[PDB]
Amino acid sequence: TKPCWYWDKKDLAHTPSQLEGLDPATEARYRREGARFIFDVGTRLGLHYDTLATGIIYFHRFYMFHSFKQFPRYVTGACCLFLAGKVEETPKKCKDIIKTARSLLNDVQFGQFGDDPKEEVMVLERILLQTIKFDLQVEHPYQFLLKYAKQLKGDKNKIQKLVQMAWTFVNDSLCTTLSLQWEPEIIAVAVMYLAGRLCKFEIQEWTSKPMYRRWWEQFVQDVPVDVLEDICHQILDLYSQGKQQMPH
Amino acid sequence: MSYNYVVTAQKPTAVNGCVTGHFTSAEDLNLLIAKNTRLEIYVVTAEGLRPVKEVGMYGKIAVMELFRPKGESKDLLFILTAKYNACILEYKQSGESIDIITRAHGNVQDRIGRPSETGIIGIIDPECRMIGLRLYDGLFKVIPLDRDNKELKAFNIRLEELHVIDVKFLYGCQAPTICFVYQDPQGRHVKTYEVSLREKEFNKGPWKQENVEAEASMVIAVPEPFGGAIIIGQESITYHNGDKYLAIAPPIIKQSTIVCHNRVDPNGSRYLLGDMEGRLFMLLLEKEEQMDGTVTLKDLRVELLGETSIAECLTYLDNGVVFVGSRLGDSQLVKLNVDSNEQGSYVVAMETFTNLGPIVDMCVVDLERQGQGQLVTCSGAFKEGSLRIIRNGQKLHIRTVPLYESPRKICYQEVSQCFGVLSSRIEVQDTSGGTTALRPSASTQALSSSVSSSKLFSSSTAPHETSFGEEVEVHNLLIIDQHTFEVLHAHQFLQNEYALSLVSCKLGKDPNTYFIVGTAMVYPEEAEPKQGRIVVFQYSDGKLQTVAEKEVKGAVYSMVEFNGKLLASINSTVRLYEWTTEKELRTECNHYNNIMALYLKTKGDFILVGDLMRSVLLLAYKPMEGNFEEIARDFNPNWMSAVEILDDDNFLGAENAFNLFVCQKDSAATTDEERQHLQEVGLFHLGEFVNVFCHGSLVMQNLGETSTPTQGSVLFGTVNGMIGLVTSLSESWYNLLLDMQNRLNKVIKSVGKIEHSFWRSFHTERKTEPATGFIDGDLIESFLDISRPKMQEVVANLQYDDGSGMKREATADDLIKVVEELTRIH
Amino acid sequence: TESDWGKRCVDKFDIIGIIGEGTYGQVYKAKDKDTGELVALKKVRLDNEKEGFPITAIREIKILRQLIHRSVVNMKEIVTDKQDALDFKKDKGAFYLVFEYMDHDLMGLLESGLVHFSEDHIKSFMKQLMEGLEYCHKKNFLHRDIKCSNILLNNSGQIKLADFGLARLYNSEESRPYTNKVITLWYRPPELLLGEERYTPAIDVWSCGCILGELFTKKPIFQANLELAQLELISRLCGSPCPAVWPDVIRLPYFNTMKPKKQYRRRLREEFSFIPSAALDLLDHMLTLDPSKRCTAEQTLQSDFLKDVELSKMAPPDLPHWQDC
Ligand SMILES: CC[C@H](CO)Nc1nc(NCc2ccc(OCCO)cc2)c2ncn(C(C)C)c2n1
Repeated sequence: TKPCWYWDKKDLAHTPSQLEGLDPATEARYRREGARFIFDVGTRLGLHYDTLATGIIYFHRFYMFHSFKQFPRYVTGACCLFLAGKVEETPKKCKDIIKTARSLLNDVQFGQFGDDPKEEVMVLERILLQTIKFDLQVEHPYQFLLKYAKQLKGDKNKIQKLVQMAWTFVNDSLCTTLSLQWEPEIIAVAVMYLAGRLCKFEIQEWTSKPMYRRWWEQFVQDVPVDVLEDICHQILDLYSQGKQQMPH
Repeated sequence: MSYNYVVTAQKPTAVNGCVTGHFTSAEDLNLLIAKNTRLEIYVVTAEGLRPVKEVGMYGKIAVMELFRPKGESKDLLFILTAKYNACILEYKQSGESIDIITRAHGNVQDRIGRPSETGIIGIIDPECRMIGLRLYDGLFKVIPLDRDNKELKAFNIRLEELHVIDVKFLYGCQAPTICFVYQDPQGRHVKTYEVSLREKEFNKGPWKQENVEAEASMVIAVPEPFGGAIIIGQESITYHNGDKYLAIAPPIIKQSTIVCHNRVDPNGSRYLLGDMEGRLFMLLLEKEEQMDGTVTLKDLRVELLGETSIAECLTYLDNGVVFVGSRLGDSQLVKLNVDSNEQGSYVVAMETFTNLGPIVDMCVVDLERQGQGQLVTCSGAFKEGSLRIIRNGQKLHIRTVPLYESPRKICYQEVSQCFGVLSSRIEVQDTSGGTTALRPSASTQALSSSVSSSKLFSSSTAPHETSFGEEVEVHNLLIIDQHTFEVLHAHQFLQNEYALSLVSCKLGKDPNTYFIVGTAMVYPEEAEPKQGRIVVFQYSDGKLQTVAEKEVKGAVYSMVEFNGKLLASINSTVRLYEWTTEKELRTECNHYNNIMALYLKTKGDFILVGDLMRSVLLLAYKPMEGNFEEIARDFNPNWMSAVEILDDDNFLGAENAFNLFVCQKDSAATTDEERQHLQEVGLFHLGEFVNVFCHGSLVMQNLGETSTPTQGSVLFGTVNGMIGLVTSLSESWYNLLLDMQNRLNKVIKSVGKIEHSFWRSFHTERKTEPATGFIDGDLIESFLDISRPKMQEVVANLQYDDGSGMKREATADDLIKVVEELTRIH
Repeated sequence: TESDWGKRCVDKFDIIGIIGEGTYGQVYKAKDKDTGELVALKKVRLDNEKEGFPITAIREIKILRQLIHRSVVNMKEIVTDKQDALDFKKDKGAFYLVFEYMDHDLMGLLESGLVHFSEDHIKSFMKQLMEGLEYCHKKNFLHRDIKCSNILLNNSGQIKLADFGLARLYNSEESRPYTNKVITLWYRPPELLLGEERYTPAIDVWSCGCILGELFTKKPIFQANLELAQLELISRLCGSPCPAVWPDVIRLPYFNTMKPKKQYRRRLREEFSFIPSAALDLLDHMLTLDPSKRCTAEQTLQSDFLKDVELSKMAPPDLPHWQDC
């Protein structure tokens, strides 16, 4: 019926990119760049946050089936965003995405688009659709972060701080392979869990069951803490590696 | 775009209705006969009828009634067309000049309504206060007959009884009263209402509802001496009037369904009744006068008088003369005698009026080698079935070959100097367990005969119970000589086998010429036939010999020879068979994208397929590959009745709504999709139901005929006997004739003031479109009949195009020559 | 696996013929070589390369893989033309969307005049359509192109909604700018004629009500060629748009611009007096001018007309027979 779009961390050692001699750090960097490119291009175009995420998810899934050495990331990214716009009903013309991509990319980077940027992108749409197995509907942590937050009752300022901090963590998780490891529902919980620890908030008190120390089990069933910690660790690692610090 | 021309070669002959009254003068008794779109007016004489006037209306005549409102010297005529155009007409004569006056007119169509099952019904009050119309289920429309209602404005009264069978205005009521039979889940009932023009609604009726026969068909309004109504059914006749109820159930009427009634005696003592087998009965109202001075109905009696043609309408004239208006056979004038003849009959035929009847099929064949061509038509049904040989000679010469059974298909085989004709006769289950024919007919009077011995369906194991009295069809192939038209041979097909298709041709390398018949096994239980036979016959030395049989899984609706191969349509499938050296049919290629492949036509390696509901598909045989290819389809949905190929690009179709359309290949190779789309370029409401298209022309060809502007010749036969002709035009000739039509329509006065453009507009219950690509030749040919002042008025400011002179002014004499040349194509 | 769409080739289907022309491509009837199941194949051509894969097809793929209902057409898979080897750029072959073949479409049955609908037949039909619409409306998807041609019917009496090319999600909390002119004029609601642009799911209801009346009359209720003429026809039957019946009508862009000849009174019950009372009440509510007062899909299912209809008894309609030829 529907395809499986989630892998185990150990499996990422065997992507086409890895097996063509690309080392783990480089593929990670290539993904951070492609994601941040999709995010920046669409943000310049004024695109909804779901549209950016959908393009990023297409992008991440794509390179589970292909190698970065044979498919330029910035072309793939532009193609993903182009399709995402049509899927999420926030369409953009391919020429405008190229225009924005050129504004944001240097001369070396834009060389990936070759002599005819639009053609390279439009041609790729065929492979993208076949690669993502025409499974176009994608759910994102954002909707669950809001759906679950709406069930919290308490100080508006204390919660709203939780939501925004978690929202920032969601935007940051788009540069990682978490989208390929855990369903969006778990991600939304993980970012709520992380923000709570950082803000020293005890979320259970706001839940309908205030003695249920496992506050997430009422939103997402069958999630061990280890999963949430694994997700938190990866998100925090991104901040430790970068010069940026936790939003707080 | 495509340009075509359509003319009538023979006007409709079937009688759709007939009434008697004082229409032309308050003194003379007139018989008005209605044929589809044609009104014939006669004056009754002691010998017969004197014709006085014939008008054509731009509409199909559905209602025709004569009424005389207080203050009028003579009867007025009400007519309602099937397109809901209503009008009141008056006959006016000034010396030698006869004209028909339109006193009132309008369109009574409702925006929202469901057309009734039993069709449009129109009745007029005995006091001529209002016209009752039953157009839609659950609604009764009233046109009040006031002097000021020149537009025939009307209102609807809500009617609780949704399924009405028949309704009539009653005599002898204090207020306008309607008596009608209706059907609901509990059976059929008779009920009455009063119509109040002041309140514009129904009031309680004079007498209560009564439960009536399940198949109560007709309501007869009895006149003032008796009052009340008579209800005719299948087995019983009943009289109703308040507390009075009489019912007679003679066994004779049960045998055949009674379809038409008329009043002989103005007081209501005697009524005439006719049934589908042609028997004519006299219904007698036996009077009993009480000492009170009042008159009551004592009893009802039915007496058989004799046999007439199957009659759509009967009307008593005077003396013993009755006009038998027949839609399935020839109409008649018959005299009723007081004394029976030596055979026991009181009916003796006086005159016979030719009715080409339903033209199920026809072929054009040159019997005398003159090059003129003759049209042999399968005409009539049941006892009226006949073969009609028609030739041009200024009137058409028609010869009739009586068959006394229903003819279905005809095809000519020159090698054998004979015709092959498919026919069916009605037999009835009898006490022997078999069936007995009601009368001898062509299939039983053949010189030599044969009965099918095929064992293909012999295994059966499917029970089909038979009840005594039930009807069955028995199908035959008739071999008929082309000179004597004598039935030489008749082959009876299997029990429950219907013959649907017939061809005469040679196949493959076989030098023998065969009759080939496609059949279907028809059982009442099945929705669609699932068994069938393709049979190859050889007529040799006075005997028909079966050469081969091919079993199919469906009905062989249509067959046509295809370059030495046999092209047959079996239900959805369209199949091509090869004829092997072993004299057996061998399948080659099939096409399945059809719902019901009813009709087939071929030109070269191209095939035109007609579907029950998907219009037409252009197929092609690809010899390099040995299979079919879909060239182009008409995606617009149409119910087909007949199709024909005009040329390699234009295709002609006939709809069940009495419309004609012409499809063409879009001739644009830009996209393959454009080529695959057949664009309807011609739309035209013919007003007739076309069953057969046939290439050919009856006009004699001496090789000297001035080459007419029209090119091509397709004849078609219709259900009402009308024969028409379709031909193509050049763009220049079309524009000239089309511009002329628009000029003629402003000049010519229409009966009922019906707009010509509306009449010819494509019309389905769902859609109405303006006509396109068709020239109404009957309108063009009327230019020669309008007065000289009108002729010159028409030609004013008329310019020519694309000719020897780009722009040229036309004169009335110039057009007289052009139209006269157009009248020479038929 | 069954989920890896876009790879299997169209070779696996034997093409029977072209059953219609679709909006993004032509639609073919085909038979699966492996199973023998009849399918309807819809062709999507990206060769134009103006905007790539058509969004209309993207909508249908996105939505129909989410919607699973007896009265909603199922997309079985997506197959492709033999693609070029090693040359992905050169390949211009188009993909085909696979569906189940339905024996007829309502426009074809009604147009031929061959189909006859009894009350019970109309009950089974409308109940299936409204159940499908309720499922879709509960999922917050709007069809936006309800027409007799988009109702496919199997000879078994099963109804399925079919063309989801214009379908989009509806957000009650966030009003969004939408395509004003979505439904075909004959089935378009009065609100869109006046150009709401922020339409409710009730636009689909109005269309289905128009179908309800067309099944009784066998003729489309409101047939016009111009948007103003349609408002006139609707106004004569349903009443002229006025603030009393449509308080917010004054906010609609074209209310002052597009006026009917008169302020007509409502005549629906009078002109449809032949319709059964249980159904006439459904028509009155479905054909309500004010979208906020127009009944919902669930409400129609909970009507005297359709509530007690049992879907087990499909009661197949009187479909063309051999005798009708
Ligand atoms: C006809 C318009 C609709 C638009 O939707 N066309 C369609 N008609 C399907 N069947 C009905 C049919 C059957 C035979 C036929 O014959 C033509 C010549 O023989 C024509 C139509 C049908 N079945 C599935 N689909 C879609 C959802 C993939 C369909 N779309």
